[PDB]
Amino acid sequence: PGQFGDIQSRTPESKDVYANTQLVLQRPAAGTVHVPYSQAPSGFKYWL
Amino acid sequence: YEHVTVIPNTVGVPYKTLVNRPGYSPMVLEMELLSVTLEPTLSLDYITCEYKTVIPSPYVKCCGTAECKDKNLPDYSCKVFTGVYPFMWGGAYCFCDAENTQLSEAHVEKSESCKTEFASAYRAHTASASAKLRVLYQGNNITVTAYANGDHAVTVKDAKFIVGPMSSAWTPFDNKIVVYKGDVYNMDYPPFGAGRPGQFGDIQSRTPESKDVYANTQLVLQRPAAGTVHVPYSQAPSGFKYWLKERGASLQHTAPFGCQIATNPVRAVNCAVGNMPISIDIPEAAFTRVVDAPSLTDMSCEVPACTHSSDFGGVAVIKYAASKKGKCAVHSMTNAVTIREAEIEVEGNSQLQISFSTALASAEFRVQVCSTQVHCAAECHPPKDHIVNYPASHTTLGVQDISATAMSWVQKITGGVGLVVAVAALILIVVLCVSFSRH
Amino acid sequence: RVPKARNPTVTYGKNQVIMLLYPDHPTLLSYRNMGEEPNYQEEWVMHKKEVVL
Ligand SMILES: *[C@@H]1O[C@H](CO)[C@@H](O[C@@H]2O[C@H](CO)[C@@H](O[C@@H]3O[C@H](CO)[C@@H](O)[C@H](O[C@H]4O[C@H](CO)[C@@H](O)[C@H](O)[C@@H]4O[C@@H]4O[C@H](CO)[C@@H](O)[C@H](O)[C@H]4NC(C)=O)[C@@H]3O)[C@H](O)[C@H]2NC(C)=O)[C@H](O)[C@H]1NC(C)=O
Ligand SMILES: *[C@@H]1O[C@H](CO[C@@H]2O[C@@H](C)[C@@H](O)[C@@H](O)[C@@H]2O)[C@@H](O[C@@H]2O[C@H](CO)[C@@H](O[C@@H]3O[C@H](CO)[C@@H](O)[C@H](O)[C@@H]3O)[C@H](O)[C@H]2NC(C)=O)[C@H](O)[C@H]1NC(C)=O
Repeated sequence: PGQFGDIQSRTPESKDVYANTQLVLQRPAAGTVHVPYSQAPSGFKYWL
Repeated sequence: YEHVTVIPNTVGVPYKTLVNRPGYSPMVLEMELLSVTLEPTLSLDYITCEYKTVIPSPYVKCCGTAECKDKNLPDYSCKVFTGVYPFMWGGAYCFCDAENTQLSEAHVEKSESCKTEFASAYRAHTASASAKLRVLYQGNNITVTAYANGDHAVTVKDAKFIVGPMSSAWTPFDNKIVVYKGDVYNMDYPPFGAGRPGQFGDIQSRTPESKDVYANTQLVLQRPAAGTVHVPYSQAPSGFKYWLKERGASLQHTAPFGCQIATNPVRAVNCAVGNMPISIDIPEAAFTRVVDAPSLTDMSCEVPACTHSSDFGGVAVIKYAASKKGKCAVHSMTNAVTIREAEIEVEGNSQLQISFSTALASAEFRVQVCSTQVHCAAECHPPKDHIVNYPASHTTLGVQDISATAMSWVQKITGGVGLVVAVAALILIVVLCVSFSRH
Repeated sequence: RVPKARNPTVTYGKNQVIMLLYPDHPTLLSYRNMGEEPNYQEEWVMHKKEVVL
């Protein structure tokens, strides 16, 4: 996660996607309907 | 029956003690400190908060000279400037072309935001410790909360607990404390009436409602600009805001021994320093005669696996023959091995499994179950996981209960060197005896 | 209301913790020993950073 290669695929048009982004769902805040999560940002952008 | 024990101050780690009353079935009590709270006695000296500089309107007196009388306000100053020609939006203030004077006066007083935004300077003298304890009494989980000065006794299940006093007087607070909202800082604040401009304590007051204000801000009036009626002044900015912008890390993040810090009231929580004595009074009714409790014989111990990790990495299996079905206490006979189980259910001829933790490379210990002792021995292997999130359940190894079963190398080398030394000493003794006999 | 930073990516080594941190905004990272001498240390992280403690 967070590095080059966090999401990978054999070819751009392929539907086989491997993703290891450390996606953990978090408890929503009281009185709200949002869906919070703690996810490592895109490793491709950080590489860029 | 009165029992005296000592447990380390570590929070969240259970410790087991053996209530051994001969002629009665032994009991094992598991006590765990949920929280140790140190609440010091605080004496307030003063509170520091943002000041406000009250500047009345300037007094422009033309064809005349103004004078000001010295007043006793906390930091009060008057200045009369000559040759001023103030202007309004319409025109010049008055006909008088020269010799006009402007009296400008200013003083300093506590801002009303002092009702809410302030930092108190306390003196800390002594700490009154309290403790919350989880006790495994006869298979039941009971929670008590009691002062840890050795004075408060708490009764649960007809059993009396006296907790403390703590063996160490260490506290994360030194003599002078600064409390802002929830952050406690350990700072040598200046004494009242000795504050300095542009720093913590420039403006002070004994109580938040006290009208006595000590202000030292170097408030100096300056000549107004030509053709303007403003009142300029040179003053060191508020020391409280300055302190806020460079507070640094509060004790909540830098206290030694991993203390947590809370305010309102100021408390130091879960300081793992020293240890804690506990005295326990158990009724004679709670004990059980040995003839009634199960007795175990033909008892043998074998350890299939041992891993000296922080968790309970070792497992032991004990073959036993129980005279009758019932519950029985299990306890360790050594301080280097900690047993997770407190009591087991036994019946007939069978085997029982216990979990234990240790730091020894070679685990050689003894286990007491219903006053029957079994000697367990095993070779333990190190774990592969480097870091864990929980404190070690076993005690550290010291200088006596040390080394592994492969210490026989030390014995062999010591024996060989001692044999060489003995041969040399024997030769020397023979030669000396020959020389002494010869004359 | 103040936010909570993302969960750091944690790896372990011999007496070492290696944390990879992804802050959205300048985030304060501090650490201390829990023994006799805390040896408190702190630093502000403005960008993604790997710290060995
Ligand atoms: C926003 O929120 C903050 C905090 O939540 C509020 O601040 C609180 O305001 C309260 C109202 O004043 C404070 O309560 C009292 O304030 C007294 C002001 O004079 C203060 O003196 C009191 O403290 C004394 O009593 C305590 C009782 O346990 C003692 O522990 C303490 O040491 C003080 O003891 C005095 O010591 C001197 C020293 O010799 C003696 O001469 C006195 O005789 C002693 N008095 C007593 C009774 O023993 C008491 O705290 C409250 O403290 C304060 N909060 C904090 C953290 O300080 C704001 O008001 C709130 N904003 C708004 C708008 O409401
Ligand atoms: C007496 O209390 C101890 C300590 O637990 C404390 O008291 C309990 C009443 C609960 O309030 C706990 O939240 C509290 O910390 C008990 O030992 C603990 O029991 C719990 C559950 O009984 C164990 O949790 C389980 O652990 C396994 C293994 O990891 C998980 O798979 C489970 O999902 C669950 O989380 C915990 O490990 C255990 N701890 C120890 C050190 O033994 C004890 O059971 C209890 N006894 C009685 C008779 O009430």
